Amino acid sequence: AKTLQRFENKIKAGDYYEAHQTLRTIANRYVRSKSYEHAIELISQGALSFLKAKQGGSGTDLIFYLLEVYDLAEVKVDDISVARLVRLIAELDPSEPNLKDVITGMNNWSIKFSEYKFGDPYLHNTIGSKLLEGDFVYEAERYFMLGTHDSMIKYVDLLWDWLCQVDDIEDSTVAEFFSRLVFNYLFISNISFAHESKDIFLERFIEKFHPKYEKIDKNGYEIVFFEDYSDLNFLQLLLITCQTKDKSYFLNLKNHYLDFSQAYKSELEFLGQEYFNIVAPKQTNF
Amino acid sequence: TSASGPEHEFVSKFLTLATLTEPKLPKSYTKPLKDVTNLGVPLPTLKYKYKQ
Ligand code: PRO
Repeated sequence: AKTLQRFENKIKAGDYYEAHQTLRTIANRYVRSKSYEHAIELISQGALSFLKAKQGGSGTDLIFYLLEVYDLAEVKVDDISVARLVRLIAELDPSEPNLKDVITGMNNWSIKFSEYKFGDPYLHNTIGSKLLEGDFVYEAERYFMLGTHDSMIKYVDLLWDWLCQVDDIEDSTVAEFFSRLVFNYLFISNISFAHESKDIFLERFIEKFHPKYEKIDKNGYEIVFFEDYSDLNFLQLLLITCQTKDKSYFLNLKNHYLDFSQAYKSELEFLGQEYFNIVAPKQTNF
Repeated sequence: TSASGPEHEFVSKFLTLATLTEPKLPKSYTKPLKDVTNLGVPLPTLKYKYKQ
């Protein structure tokens, strides 16, 4: 508590090298004597005030130092572990030259010390948002896809806002965005998110573009049938089809929509494998 | 109107056939993210540049 003051004195004074150097040698001593919680609090607090002071380089360096200690002390992914990283990600300038390196560092620690192949979902929720601030749209998409329920909300917004930015909208335009929710959530077998994000997205589409449609309902399932958006019908049917795991429905569906089958060739081959155990490759219709 | 009757009929019939019994995976099904091993197939890049 006492050397945190001497430190943030040196930071108000703009003595950045002294602040950095002093904190590190003091942090070393805590690591040396295996007082990891002390090093963790000192280092992360240090990183935070460099970032608040717009000293990207030194704050970034201290984030890597934190991750080094996290690794050393075998700090498991939990709420407290992750919140330190979330608090730090908040103060990162989206423009930091090593943003992606820092993100990869954080994510990689969360892979090593949890049972998630691709990292902690709650962490991914925050990383996603940062990436989007830097206009790193495709990276944000991935992290949201692998995130929490909040991430799903943010993902729909990301895609919805993007579609609205498009100057010359079209029949095939809406599907380019909508298909991304259906495919991505089908790929990770989150049927729930698939359905919920489809509903948010289609409602917004209806309320803004006033397409001609009628809701078709059978045994608690609903297709919003669009008179002018075949693509959108196909995509909704695709989701329900995967749920049934019935190869013949999958085949029927593809046989009816020959063009969409070609357009989504590789996506459909994968879904056929994941949901229907189809070993046979896609025979190319054209 | 009847210009899209053929596709309306097809969608309606397909939905009925697909939901004759409860689909193997329910709407609320979520594979635990702990068990997710891969991310499927890469999706195409969008034609549009992105701003804010
Ligand atoms: O790191 C540890 O485990 C001890 C407990 C408080 C700080 N030093």
